[PDB]
Amino acid sequence: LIVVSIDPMEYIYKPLTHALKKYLPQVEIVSNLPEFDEMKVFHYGDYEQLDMDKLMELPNNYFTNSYIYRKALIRKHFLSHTIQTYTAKNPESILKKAYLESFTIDLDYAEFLDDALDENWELRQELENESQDKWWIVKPSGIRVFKTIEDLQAIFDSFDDEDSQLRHFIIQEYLTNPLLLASMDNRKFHIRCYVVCRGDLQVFVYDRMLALFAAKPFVKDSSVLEFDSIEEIPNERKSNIKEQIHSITNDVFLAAVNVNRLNFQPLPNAFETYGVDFLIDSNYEVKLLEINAFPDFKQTGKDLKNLIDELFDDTVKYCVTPIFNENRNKTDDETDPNFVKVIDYTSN
Amino acid sequence: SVDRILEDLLVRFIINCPNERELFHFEEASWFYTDFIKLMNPTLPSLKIKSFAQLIIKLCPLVWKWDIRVDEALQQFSKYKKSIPVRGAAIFNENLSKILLVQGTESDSWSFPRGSKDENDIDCCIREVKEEIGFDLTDYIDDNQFIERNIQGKNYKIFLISGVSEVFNFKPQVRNEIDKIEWFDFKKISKTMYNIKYYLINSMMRPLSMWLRHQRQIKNEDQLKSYAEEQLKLLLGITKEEQ
Amino acid sequence: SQFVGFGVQVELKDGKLIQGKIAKATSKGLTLNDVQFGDGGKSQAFKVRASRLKDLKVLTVAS
Amino acid sequence: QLEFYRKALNFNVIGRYD
Ligand SMILES: [Mg+2]
Repeated sequence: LIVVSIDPMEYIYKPLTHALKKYLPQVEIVSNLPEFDEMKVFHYGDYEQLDMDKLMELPNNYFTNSYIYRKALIRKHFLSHTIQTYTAKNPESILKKAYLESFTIDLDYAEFLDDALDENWELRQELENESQDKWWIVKPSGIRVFKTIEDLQAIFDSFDDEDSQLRHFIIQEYLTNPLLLASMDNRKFHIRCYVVCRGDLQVFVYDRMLALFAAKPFVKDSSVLEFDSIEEIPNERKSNIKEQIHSITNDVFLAAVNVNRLNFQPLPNAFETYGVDFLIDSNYEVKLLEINAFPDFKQTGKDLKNLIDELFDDTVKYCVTPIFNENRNKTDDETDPNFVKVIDYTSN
Repeated sequence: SVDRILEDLLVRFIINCPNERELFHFEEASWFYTDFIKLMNPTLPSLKIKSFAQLIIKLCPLVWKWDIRVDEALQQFSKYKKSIPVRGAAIFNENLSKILLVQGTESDSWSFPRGSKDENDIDCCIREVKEEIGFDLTDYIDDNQFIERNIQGKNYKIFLISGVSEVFNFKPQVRNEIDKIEWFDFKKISKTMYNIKYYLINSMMRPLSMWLRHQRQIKNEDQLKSYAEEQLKLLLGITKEEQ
Repeated sequence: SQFVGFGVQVELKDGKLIQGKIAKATSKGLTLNDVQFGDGGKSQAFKVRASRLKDLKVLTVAS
Repeated sequence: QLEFYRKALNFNVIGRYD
C-alpha cells in the first residue's frame, strides 16, 4: 500500500508519485488510509497528519517518510547544544568550525530583555565576552546586526516605537567573510542540501545542491542556481566544498544518535529527508546554519525542478522499494555518484 | 422553510455520495448544519449526531441500503474510529482580535493547544492547556460550545474560549513539548491562509470566524444590558441593599 | 427613557419575583407587559412603584 | 426512479438560492 495523504496540488507530487510508480507499479497508491482503521503500508504525508502510534507500535506493518522524535537536529536550540557536546567529546572534528552558534529568547512584551537575557545564561556570556567575537544577528522568528549586549539593548528599544507583539527571537553569529561572485553581481548566497535517512540508520547526502542568492549585493540575477552549475567556482574547490558538506553531515548526524537517544531517534520502519543549509566563506569554507525537516522543495524553481525529481527518484529507489522487495536488495544495490551513503549502522 | 434546509442538506451531502463511508457523510452534514445553520438560523434545534441521522432515515428512506439498525450503525462507526481521541481549546483574547496558538517541538505547524484513561473531554482539555500554556482554563470553559472533525482516525474536539488576557506571561509546564506560544491576529490568519504552517485552525477558519461574530454581538449587547441595569436603577427610586 | 421592550426581571422583598417586558419607565413607577410571577400567575399589565421595588436584573433586550 | 426524480428535486434548490 502507498498512502499519499499530502495534497495533489503540492510541489513534490509529480516527482514523488512518478517515482512511486516507476519502482512500485504492482503496489497501489491510495490517498486516505483511515478506511482499514496486518500487512505492508508505506505512507508519505505531512508530520502533523501522520499516524505515530501505528508506526512505533506496528513496525513491520507501517512505514513512513518521517521519524517521530527528531528535535535534536531540526530545532535550533537543541541543534546548538548537540554540536557543542559532540565537540566537547571529539574536538578533532570540523563541526565546531562549521557551526554558526544560534540561541533563542522568550521575550514577553512587558518583561525586560535583561531578564530574558539572564533567562539564557548560555547566551548572556557569548554576548558578554566580545574580544574579536563574531558580529551577532537577531531573527524575529527585523533582521539586525550588533556586538554588545548594550548594542542589542538599543535594538530592542526600537521595536515598540516601530509598531513588538512578538515573543520568540533567534540570535546567531553573522560572519562578514562570505563569497561574493562577480558573475552574480556579488549577491550574497547560501547553499541548500538534501540529506536522506533510511531507518536505524543510513545517511545519504544528495550531491546535486542549490545555491540561493539574496537579490541585494550588500546589506547577475538568477535567484536559484544548482551550485554544481557555478562556472565561477573552480571544480577542484567546488568538490572540496562538497567534501566539507559530506563531513559536516557525517559528524552532525551521528552527533545526535550518540548525544541523547530520547531527543533524536530513528525508526527501522521509516525514512527521513532534511534541508541542510550552509554558507561558503571567502577562504572557501562551508559553515552550516540549520537542518530542517519537511523542507520547502518549491524553493528550487519550476526550471530546476528535475533537481527534485532525481532526489525523489533516489528516495523511492533507496527507501520505499525495500519495504516490498527481497533481503538480497542490500548487496544487489549499486552506489549512485550523486547519492553518497555517508553513514551505515546496525539498529539499537 | 425549516424542511427546505433539511432537504437542501441531503441534496448537497447525501446526493454527492454516488458514485463510489456514508456514516462520515452523515457526520459531515451534521457538522455543516451544526457549525453554520446554528449561528445563522438561531431559532432552529441543535439536533444530535444520532437524531439528525435518524431524521434523514424517516424523510429519505430510499437512501438507506441495509437492514442493520440506525443506532447500531453509529456504534459501529465510533467503534471503527476508536483509536486515539484528541481534545483542545481555541483561546481568544479580551477584544476578540487574536487567537493564542502553539507550535510543537517536532513540527513548525501552528495548532490549538491539544491532547486520559478515565477523565472526560473537559478534564482532558483543562489538563492539556494547563500543561502546554500554564493557564488553568477551569474558570473560562463553556461545555456547550465546540467544533469537531476526525483527521485520519484521531477525533479532534476543540472548545471555544474568549476574553483571555494578552498581558499574561504564559510559560509551558512541559518544557520540551511546546516550543513556542504566540498570539495571532485573527484577520491576518485568514489572509495568510493560502508561507506559515497552520494545522487544525485551517479546517475551521469559517466556524471560528462565525463564532467570533456571535461572541461579539453577545458582548456588545451585554454591555448595553449592564448600562440599562444601572441607568434604570439610578432613576427607579428606592433601590439599594437592606436585606 | 426609551427603555421599552427590554425584558426585565424584578425580585421583591414580599417573597415574590416578577418577570415581564417593560412598557413604561418613570421615577415613580415601572410598568410591565406580559408579567409572569414566581407564584404561578401571568398578567398582561402590571404597575409597580419605585418604593415597593427591591432587586432588579435586565433579563433580555428588545426584538 | 431515484436518478430521475433527483433531476426534478435538486432544481428547486439551485433556482431558489442564486
Ligand atoms: Mg520570558
